[PDB]
Amino acid sequence: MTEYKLVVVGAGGVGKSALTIQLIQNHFVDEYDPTIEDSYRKQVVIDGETCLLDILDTAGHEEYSAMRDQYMRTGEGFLCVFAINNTKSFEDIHHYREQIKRVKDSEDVPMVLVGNKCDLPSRTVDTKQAQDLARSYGIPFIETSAKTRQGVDDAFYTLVREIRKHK
Ligand SMILES: Nc1nc2c(ncn2[C@@H]2O[C@H](COP(=O)(O)OP(=O)(O)NP(=O)(O)O)[C@@H](O)[C@H]2O)c(=O)[nH]1
Ligand SMILES: [Mg+2]
Repeated sequence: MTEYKLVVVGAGGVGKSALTIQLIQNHFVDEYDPTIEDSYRKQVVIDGETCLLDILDTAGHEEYSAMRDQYMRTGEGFLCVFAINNTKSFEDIHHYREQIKRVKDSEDVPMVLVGNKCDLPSRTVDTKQAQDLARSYGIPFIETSAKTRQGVDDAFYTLVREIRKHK
């Protein structure tokens, strides 16, 4: 079986853990438990191909680290997550994309742009804004909610398809 090393990045509080736990456990976590570094595993069938997803869930609030660069470098593909109700998180996406391109030593890294918390009424970032950004990067955009489960499977599955397209 083919294995894919996925990493979930994005600012603090955006729902990185909630998305992963939703994928793995079919459970919504309402509590905020800040992450340092957690790893998960799941077998799935995508486009009729079985695979083993290893998912690295990261800290949103983390300064410079060689250790961070180290675990990031193992990544084949990256979910770049912002919250649609959090404008700074969305502006932060640049930082993450630059960080990824640095550590991977490449301009062509499988990535998906994920706009989470779409269930909240507090939208500050428009879809068109996120679509325009993704397009500029040449990557997909998916809207998600870790609460309703909208787009969750699709975010990860799409990342895998992006990985496949790359190789
Ligand atoms: N309504 C709603 N709340 C969400 C959604 N995703 C996450 N949350 C909430 O947002 C808070 C932070 O989520 P969490 O997954 O812990 O964020 P994180 O990005 O992993 N943070 P960190 O970088 O600190 O580990 C939690 O209270 C969680 O329930 C969503 O789609 N909808
Ligand atoms: Mg987390």
